[PDB]
Amino acid sequence: EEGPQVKIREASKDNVDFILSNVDLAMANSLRRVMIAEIPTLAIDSVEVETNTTVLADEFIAHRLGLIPLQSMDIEQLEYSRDCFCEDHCDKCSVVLTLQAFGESESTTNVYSKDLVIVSNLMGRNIGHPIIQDKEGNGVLICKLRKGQELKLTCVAKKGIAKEHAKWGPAAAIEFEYDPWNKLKHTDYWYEQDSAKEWPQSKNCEYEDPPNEGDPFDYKAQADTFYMNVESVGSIPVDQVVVRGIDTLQKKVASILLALTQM
Amino acid sequence: FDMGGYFIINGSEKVLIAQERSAGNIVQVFKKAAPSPISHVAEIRSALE
Amino acid sequence: TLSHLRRTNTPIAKPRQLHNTHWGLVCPAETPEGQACGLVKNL
Amino acid sequence: MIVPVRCFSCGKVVGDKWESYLNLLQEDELDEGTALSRLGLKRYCCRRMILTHVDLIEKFLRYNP
Amino acid sequence: SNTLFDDIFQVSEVDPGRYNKVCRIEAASTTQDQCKLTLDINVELFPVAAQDSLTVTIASSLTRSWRPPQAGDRSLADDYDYVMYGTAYKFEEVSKDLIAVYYSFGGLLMRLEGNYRNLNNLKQENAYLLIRR
Amino acid sequence: EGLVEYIDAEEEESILIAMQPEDLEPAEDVDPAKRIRVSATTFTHCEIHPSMILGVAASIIPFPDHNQSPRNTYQSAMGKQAMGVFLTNYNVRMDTMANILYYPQKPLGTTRAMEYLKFRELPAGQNAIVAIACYSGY
Amino acid sequence: ANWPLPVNIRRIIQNAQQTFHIDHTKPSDLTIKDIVLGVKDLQENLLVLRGKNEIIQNAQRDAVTLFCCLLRSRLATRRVLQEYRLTKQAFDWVLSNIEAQFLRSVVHPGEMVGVLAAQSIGEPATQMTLNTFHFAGVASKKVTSGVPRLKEILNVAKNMKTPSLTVY
Amino acid sequence: RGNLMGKRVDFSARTVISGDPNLELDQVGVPKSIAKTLTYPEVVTPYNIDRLTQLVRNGPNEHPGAKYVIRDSGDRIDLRYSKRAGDIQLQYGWKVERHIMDNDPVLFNRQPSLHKMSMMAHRVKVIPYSTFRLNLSVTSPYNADFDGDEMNLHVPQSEETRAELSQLCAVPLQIVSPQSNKPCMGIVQDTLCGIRKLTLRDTFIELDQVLNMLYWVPDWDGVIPTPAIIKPKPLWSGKQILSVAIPNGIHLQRFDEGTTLLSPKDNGMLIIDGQIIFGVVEKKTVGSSNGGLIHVVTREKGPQVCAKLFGNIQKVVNFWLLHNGFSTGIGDTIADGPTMREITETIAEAKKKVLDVTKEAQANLLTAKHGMTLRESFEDNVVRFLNEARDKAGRLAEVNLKDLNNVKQMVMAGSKGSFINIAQMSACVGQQSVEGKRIAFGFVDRTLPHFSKDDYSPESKGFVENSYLRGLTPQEFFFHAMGGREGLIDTAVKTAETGYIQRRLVKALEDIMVHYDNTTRNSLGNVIQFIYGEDGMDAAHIEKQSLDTIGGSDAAFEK
Amino acid sequence: YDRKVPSPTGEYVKEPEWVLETDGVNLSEVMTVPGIDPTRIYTNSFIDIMEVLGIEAGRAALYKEVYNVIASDGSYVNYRHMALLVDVMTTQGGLTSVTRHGFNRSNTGALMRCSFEETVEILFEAGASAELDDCRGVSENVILGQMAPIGTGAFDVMI
Amino acid sequence: ASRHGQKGTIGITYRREDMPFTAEGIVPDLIINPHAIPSRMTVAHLIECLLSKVAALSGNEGDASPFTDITVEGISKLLREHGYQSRGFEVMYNGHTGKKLMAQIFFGPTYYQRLRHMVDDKIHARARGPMQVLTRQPVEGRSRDGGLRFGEMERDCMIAHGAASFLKERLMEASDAFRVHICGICGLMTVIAKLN
Amino acid sequence: KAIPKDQRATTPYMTKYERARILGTRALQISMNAPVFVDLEGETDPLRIAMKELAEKKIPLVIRRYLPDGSFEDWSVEELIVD
Amino acid sequence: MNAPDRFELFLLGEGESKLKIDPDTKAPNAVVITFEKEDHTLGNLIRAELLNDRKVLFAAYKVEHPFFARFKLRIQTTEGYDPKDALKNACNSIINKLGALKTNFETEWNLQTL
RNA sequence: AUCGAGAGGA
Ligand SMILES: O=c1ccn([C@@H]2O[C@H](COP(=O)(O)OP(=O)(O)OP(=O)(O)O)[C@@H](O)[C@H]2O)c(=O)[nH]1
Ligand SMILES: [Mg+2]
Ligand SMILES: [Mg+2]
Ligand SMILES: [Zn+2]
Ligand SMILES: [Zn+2]
Repeated sequence: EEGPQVKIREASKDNVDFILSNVDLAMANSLRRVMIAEIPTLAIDSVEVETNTTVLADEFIAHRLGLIPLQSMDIEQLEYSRDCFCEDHCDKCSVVLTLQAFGESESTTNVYSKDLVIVSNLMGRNIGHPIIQDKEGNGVLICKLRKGQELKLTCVAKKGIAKEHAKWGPAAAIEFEYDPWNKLKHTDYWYEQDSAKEWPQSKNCEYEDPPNEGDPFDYKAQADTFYMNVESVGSIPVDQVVVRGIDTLQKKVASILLALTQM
Repeated sequence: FDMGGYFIINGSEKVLIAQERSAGNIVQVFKKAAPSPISHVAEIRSALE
Repeated sequence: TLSHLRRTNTPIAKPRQLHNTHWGLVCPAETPEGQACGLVKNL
Repeated sequence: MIVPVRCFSCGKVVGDKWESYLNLLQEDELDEGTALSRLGLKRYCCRRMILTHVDLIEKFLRYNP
Repeated sequence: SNTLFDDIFQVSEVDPGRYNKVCRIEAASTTQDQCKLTLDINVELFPVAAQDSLTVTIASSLTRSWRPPQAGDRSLADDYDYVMYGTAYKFEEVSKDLIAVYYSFGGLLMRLEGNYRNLNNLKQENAYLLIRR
Repeated sequence: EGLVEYIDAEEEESILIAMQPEDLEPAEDVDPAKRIRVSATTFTHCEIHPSMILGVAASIIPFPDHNQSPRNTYQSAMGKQAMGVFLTNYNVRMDTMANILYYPQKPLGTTRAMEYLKFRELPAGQNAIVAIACYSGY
Repeated sequence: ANWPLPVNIRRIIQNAQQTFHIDHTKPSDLTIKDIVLGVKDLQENLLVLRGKNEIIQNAQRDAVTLFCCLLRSRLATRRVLQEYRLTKQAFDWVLSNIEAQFLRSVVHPGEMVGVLAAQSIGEPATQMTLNTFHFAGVASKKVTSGVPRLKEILNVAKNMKTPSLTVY
Repeated sequence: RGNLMGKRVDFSARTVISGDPNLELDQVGVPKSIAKTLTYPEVVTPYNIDRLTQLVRNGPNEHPGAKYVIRDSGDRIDLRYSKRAGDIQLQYGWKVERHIMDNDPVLFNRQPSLHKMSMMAHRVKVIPYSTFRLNLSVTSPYNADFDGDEMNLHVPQSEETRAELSQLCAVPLQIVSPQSNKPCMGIVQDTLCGIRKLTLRDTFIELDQVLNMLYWVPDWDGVIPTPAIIKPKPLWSGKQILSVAIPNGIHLQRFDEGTTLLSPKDNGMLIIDGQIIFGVVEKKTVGSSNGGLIHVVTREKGPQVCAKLFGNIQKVVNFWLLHNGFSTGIGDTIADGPTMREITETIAEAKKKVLDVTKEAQANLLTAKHGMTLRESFEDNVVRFLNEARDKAGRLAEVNLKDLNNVKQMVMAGSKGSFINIAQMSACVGQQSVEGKRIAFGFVDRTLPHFSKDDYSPESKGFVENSYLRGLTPQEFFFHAMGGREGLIDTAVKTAETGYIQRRLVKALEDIMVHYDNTTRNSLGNVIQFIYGEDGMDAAHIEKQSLDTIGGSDAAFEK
Repeated sequence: YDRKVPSPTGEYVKEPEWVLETDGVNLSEVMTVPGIDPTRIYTNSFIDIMEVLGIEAGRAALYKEVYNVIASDGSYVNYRHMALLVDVMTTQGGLTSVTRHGFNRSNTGALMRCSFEETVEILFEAGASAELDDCRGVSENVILGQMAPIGTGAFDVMI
Repeated sequence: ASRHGQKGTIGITYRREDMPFTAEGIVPDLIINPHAIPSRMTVAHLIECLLSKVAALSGNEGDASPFTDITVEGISKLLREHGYQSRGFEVMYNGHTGKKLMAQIFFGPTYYQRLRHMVDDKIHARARGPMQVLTRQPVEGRSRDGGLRFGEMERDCMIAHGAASFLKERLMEASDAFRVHICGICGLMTVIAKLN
Repeated sequence: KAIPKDQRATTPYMTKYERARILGTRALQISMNAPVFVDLEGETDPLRIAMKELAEKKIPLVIRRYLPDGSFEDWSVEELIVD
Repeated sequence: MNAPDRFELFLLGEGESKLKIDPDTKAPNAVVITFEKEDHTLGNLIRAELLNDRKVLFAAYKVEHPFFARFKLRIQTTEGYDPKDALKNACNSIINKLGALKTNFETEWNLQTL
């Protein structure tokens, strides 16, 4: 193909490990730093507590709900609350939820996210299904109730990005590495006796050559070939995660050229 | 977990901090630079049980 | 809470000192810094 | 104070793994090292959000009101 | 704006003294007995062994702020590999005549001695150093 | 059963004590990185275990023996300004001011003495990720 | 040799020999009358106090005195024409500019020194205990010999701590 | 003493302080909500009304707003309150009590105020977040870390009062010390450790970063300097691009003990006209030292010049450090194998040679020195004998610290820490002492129950053979504590003595001011000195000058 | 001891000399001794050095002593200050204490003297001895709340 | 603060992106200067951070017990059989640039304490307002929105700069500026002021 | 009692304390719309205007320096060398 | 209490542009362009793609203060060839390589199982 | 609000 050459070696539903050949570094680092923050998601943002008799204080529970995983694939055909025209929230901007469990049982009544209820019309699109990964099928412990404790809820889930609060990050953990053997020598090693017996050999050494003993230092050779693994929380399956990076990147790489045509 | 010890007074808990003092009924020998009349003092603090 | 319940205040030659007979009875480092330091010690 | 949704450092979901934790630790008997690994926690940022956790709600639940 | 010196030299000592990149090089002059040389050479960038002979041309050209290349290709090198720009400072003496220079390539220093004197060695700001082969 | 006596400072005067109740008693090749220990053969009674020279706040310190002691003291004056969970009971206890950590955690390094100080059950901080580094200069 | 002295000639010397950078190895243009009947005239108009009556004019000299001894020692003809090789224009500068640097180094009448005469004085002692520590041992000095020796000093200490006699 | 010479005052703030590398020296990081509250009586002139009617409208909320407007007859007009707050016609000559704008004069102090240098005027940059923010190099004369030290701020009300701050108290005016005749502020910590890292002959940078650094210094004349290297790859030197902050017209000569005009070990410091020849910049040069750059650039036009300089040095060292990094590990206190062997035997002889001088007084004779008498005695003899077993090892563990060892760097630069800091951390923490004497006998004739009575040896009176890396032993531990304790003692108490010492010194000398005839006097007219400092000359303007008429030969004088 | 001495040849070469150290002060009769130099003799007792050698010796002794305390292990204060201190102590006649006893009597303004250590009893006699206050000192106008003749206060401004 | 007298406040908060990260992508919660390390001596803080790591990997709760047979060279043998380097260091990438940090960083878990004293509980400001009745001096402490004391020691530094009108101001127009009527002979406040 | 036009042995230099004060006294006058003399080059700070008014010695006010014994010495901002 | 609202990182305020244009007061044919509401994801990729163009004399940026998320860009170009064009023409180079990644990724993604 | 007590921060 044309420029950037992407070779995948291992991938799943939640882990995409790949190379990323023939790019300057300034892209690689801009990429992740869009994969981290600038991708949008949906997640709880207006909780209205009707009744809580849990030991857990009110905004504490409210808080946790933000963090809870929420299906966001069809998220692009959802307007922002700021960018929508209604009042507070609507069905073309916000997916509303509800949470009800009551202590009826003597022996520990658990709340889960499976016990979340879709209240607004979904327009029929795929958006706002709390994510279950749990072996059994009970996505994440929200709270615990005892013998006679109630929790009556009303959640409004909005669009947002990881700049505005780390809940909106379809992030997880971004693995990053270029140049396993220090041929570019961007970094100088702290050693006590040796470096090779005191620093570990990196996972990324099969398919990257050893520099040889009597070969003088390569001065002008540059940052090529970065070794990445991108993790998904689950709101966006892994494939779209990375695409949307590139996308939002371009999306605002464009939003300047356009505002430059405004001057 | 509350292992207690405090006296509950006026609806706030109060604690007793061990007061210290020089032990009694022991004979001790003191000096006492000389200029000054004296130069040596044998002292005993004395109280019953 | 623990370390307040076992506190030792002393009214007023070398009193603020950590002295040899303090060993394993009063805490060598548990003391309020400044103000009335070395006076008040925990068990 | 109730196992946290996800983990401050990475961000990976952790809430769903407390349940399977007790079960792996006690039901069929293993040591913690193997526990976090089968739960999928490889990064210690995220390994710690479970091992170090204490579930105080338990003793909050013992209360009548 | 003309080429200024050039002379053939030979390495007597290469002392990796508390530095990985940028060594110190001690060199004695070819033909001209009355001359000695000490210079800081970036050994990582340009390998120097013991008993290797070099080529040391000085010159002063080949406000104006520093452009990159743009090749063009405004001449000067290809057959001069190791290059460094710097400044002159205090000038020496030890016989009369001679006589010795002190150069400063942004820290990487130089000391050259010998009596041609010169007078086509100016006291001036300019100072390059071209080393080939 | 005559196995443990009680000793005050006065009686302490006329006694001999071993550290290290083993060290210090047996009969008479070695690791260089380990610490350096000195050595009488006329002991009266043993010390139980060193650490018990400390109080509460101190016995919270991991490796206080590797720490310049003035700091160990500072740590103690600050352990009492720590933030955690003072009692399970608070959520009905009416007392002026009270602080509770949103999500506490037990420490990862633990002085044995913690077990009796019930710390691993009522913690006061978080085992966060620490980067000792220069960066922004903030 | 090394002492607190106002107006750094040593630098005005390198400021001369790079501004008009002569530089060499090419000979000066000041007659012995230019250098000498120069310094000895600068020496008139450095001024610390001003007046017109005899006593002031003598307590004047008897305050400059030291400065001159240095001035005289670095603006000396051998030097001024061997190590540093100044020009008429550049010397007339070093001449104007010392004078100029000097009457700036005046203590301004207004200056509250009594206060400044502490705390300076009361600062380091305070902060060179109070530090206090760091850390462990020994740690004084300073401090223990020391600051209670200081106390003595300011009290008029009749009951002297350590009375030590040193004969030659 | 508490209500006439120590008044309570209006218009004042107080907060925790934090570091800002991108503030300028003469600046103060006032938090928004304080500047929402702190007023400055300003009268309305045809100069300011344009900015001023616009202020009233902005109200006591929108940052550049205002509260209160004072009228002619003397009526006070509240602005959060009142029903005419949404307009008001501004007449000439009315007070419009206003929030604080950026760049206003304010006296910013820290207790304990043990100086004049603790109380300095500053420039106002109103900032979000609730911290008082300040320059990292304005740290030393205040005495203030960000471990939560609480600082204070006052705001003038006359315009004449304003001047009085920015014309006397202004931070730049106080750069050089009229107390220690050397500049009290200098490059400190990250900026100080990295400057060193930058200037290593070894340290190179290139295009992609070079250019960015040029854009960092605000006074950049848009002139890339010519890279010291144009070989196979065009590089700049660390030294090189630093010169860009070094203003054109400044000159520096040093020579240390090993300095050849070659500087084989890159010693000393030669600067020419704001460009760097050779040396490595550290606490001696870029530091609050005597012959240091800061001293130089403050006496050579001018103060504010020097002031801007400070901020520039940082910005560039900061930007370099940022991308190159630095930390410190346990590995950095680890000493080489067959060398903590050569330290344990260095104790092993220094101990076994105390055992010599111990069997002497046990002999008894003796030859017990003349005075040095005694008992003083042999109890002084051992004190040095281990103070040497330590300070030898401390040097034995300096040669081990190869140039990567993260700790030595902060000592090679002098950022914080030193020899004793290294010694205790890697070798042994030494003989701790109480009241100058090695640990005093508490128990009768013995130091502890774990020892036998009568043991004048080191492991018994307070000597710790181990480092902090190895971990002390109980015996040792306890003593170290006792020692430590004596430090935290004079912290609250012996401090008082010195603090009191001052309260007299200050109250005694006080109104001793150089009158309008250079004669130093009191309130009575009693002369005290006839020409201040017996030369009528201000300390701030003095330097360590070398009278080379004293030393040398009679014949070296002649030629 | 070691001592720098002008060698007849020109240079300063180190002259190592025996010197004696003594726990005791009896200057009066010790300098009269046959064998010792009574030009260089020096006790650390500046109180007796004053009664023996006149006031001007004292002046330089009290300085030298403050110096040997401050400027020992590195520390540096520029002459002017230590000097200035020393001087204030010295001029009243004898040695004047830096305490309430000494300078807090020295005929100065009352209110200023009131703002130190002894307080009431100072005003009491001020009210008794019918004391008139100069009003020229720092503390005087701080109490009276005025621009005191200080720095910006020395001069008055006219037209 | 950490468990070792390691007090120092937040100086900024950088989002996970502007944050330096690792070869696996570990973001630090916490960044201290290696400058409050030697000053300062606290070699334990280091070792805690070295042990706490292993513990978080091996699963096993570590024994940070005081006078015991546990060595830096004993932890290092373990952290070395766990795929990291023996003394805690890790290769790190600058978040602003994805360029490797030229120096390795010391990285891992250290149990940290949050002490009381939060700016928002300390931050205080007053400019005029409620004053006493005894002195007409501003009242004490933030609790009654009062001022700050411009104490004796403060007064001293001022004279030091000779700021003369500034000590009329900070002790008149910001404390008391009361106004009475004196008699031209019997200089005492007795005169009856019938005004206006 | 007043020292005449001659016999003037003060420092003929503006003490920083004279500076701050004269700048201050004027910075009052400027701030309270009283006549301004120099060509105000588009600056509006009563502090910075006086700073120019001192460059071009146009300030009417005379410092009266007092001497311990009482009798005084004049000198105006026009007579005084600013530095 | 003084923490500035979280959205002040992309929400442009009132009377505020997303690009500002002033020339450099010192070096000719050079411009400082002020981006607003942005970090070095756009501050970095933009400079290091301004370097490939040989027609461009200078290129740099600086995060002015971690407090307000906005970087300034300084650019200098060859006589007569506009800087604004230098940028415009450099941005599309990014886009092109980006829309390259989208295609290349999916082409390889589709061929993976799980 | 006043007087008095303690605890903690730099
Ligand atoms: O009782 C005290 C103690 C301390 N202080 C003041 O606070 C400072 C205490 O010390 P700091 O906290 O300022 O720095 P440090 O390095 O000496 O101690 P740590 O940061 O490790 O905690 C001292 O430097 C002094 O200025 C007091 O005013 N009074
Ligand atoms: Mg601190
Ligand atoms: Mg502090
Ligand atoms: Zn809507
Ligand atoms: Zn994590």
